[PDB]
Amino acid sequence: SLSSTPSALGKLQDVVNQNAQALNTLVKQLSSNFGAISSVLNDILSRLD
Amino acid sequence: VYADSFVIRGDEVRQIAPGQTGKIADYNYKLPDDFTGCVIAWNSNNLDSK
Amino acid sequence: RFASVYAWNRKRISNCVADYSVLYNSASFSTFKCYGVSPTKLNDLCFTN
Repeated sequence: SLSSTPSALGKLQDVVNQNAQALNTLVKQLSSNFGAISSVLNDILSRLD
Repeated sequence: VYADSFVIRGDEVRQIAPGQTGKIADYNYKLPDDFTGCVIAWNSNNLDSK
Repeated sequence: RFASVYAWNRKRISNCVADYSVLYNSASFSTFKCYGVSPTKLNDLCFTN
């Protein structure tokens, strides 16, 4: 039964997926302007006084 | 208190301010960015223009 | 022969080297208002068209 059913261990896999999704959201929130002129620090620090 | 008095042109008064640029504020009198104080000015062509 | 308001003349400066410091240091201008950029950093920036 363990070998035949791919979704047998669906709780540990869900935990892993939840952690991966949280980390992906955290790392993808670095591309947001949040109101600034750019999402890159080195652009604001190179274009503005 | 520190009173820095000097005579400039008319279109150069705006150069006396933090972060401003111009021939007055980059070679003669640079104001710090974190400046706390007053900048008073007055036309005196009756006293400095013969 | 400066153009008119309703027919403002647009020129595309491209594929060259622009010495923005020359215009920036000139005293023959009344207003030099830069938005989104700074004149002191214009000499170190490479734009296009």
